[PDB]
Amino acid sequence: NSNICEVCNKWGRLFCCDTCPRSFHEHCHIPSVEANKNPWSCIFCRIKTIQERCPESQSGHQESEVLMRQMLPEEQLKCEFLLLKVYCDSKSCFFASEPYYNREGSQGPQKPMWLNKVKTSLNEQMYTRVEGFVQDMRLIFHNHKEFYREDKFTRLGIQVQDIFEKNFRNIFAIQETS
Ligand SMILES: [Zn+2]
Ligand SMILES: [Zn+2]
Ligand SMILES: [Zn+2]
Repeated sequence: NSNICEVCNKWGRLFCCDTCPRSFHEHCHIPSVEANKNPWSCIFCRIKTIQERCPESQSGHQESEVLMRQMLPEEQLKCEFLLLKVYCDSKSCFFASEPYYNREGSQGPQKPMWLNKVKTSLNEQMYTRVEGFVQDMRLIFHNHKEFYREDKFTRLGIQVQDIFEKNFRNIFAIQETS
């Protein structure tokens, strides 16, 4: 197994996957690494299993159909994995915890949103459709772009949104387009 967390790239108290060489901090894995379970399989491995069981699941889909899906166990897992892929980028730090807004010439968003809030909402089964999760994720970056206006720091929202969107297309097998 790797000697660093797959998500934050630090050593520490690491749990090792039994079916692949990845390792995790307890609360870096999503869901949080399970108490017992021998053997244990990481989220990467669980996602690969879904694909292998249903190879047609990789055929292209329309985004509108994906968003309307109910959050049954496989869609729950896919959203947890997508969230974890965002935390894998170091730039997620800017979006992880609760923000506050006090900048001359800007007003804070009407509906603040952050990654740890989406993480809690997934854990608490607060989303009934994929659309709820995706809307809160896109709201993070939209709030950031609107608040930071012409400051170059706006770019951090474009960067981490691009990681979200590429992973969304991959994980939910969105039909490739020009
Ligand atoms: Zn970690
Ligand atoms: Zn694994
Ligand atoms: Zn099948």
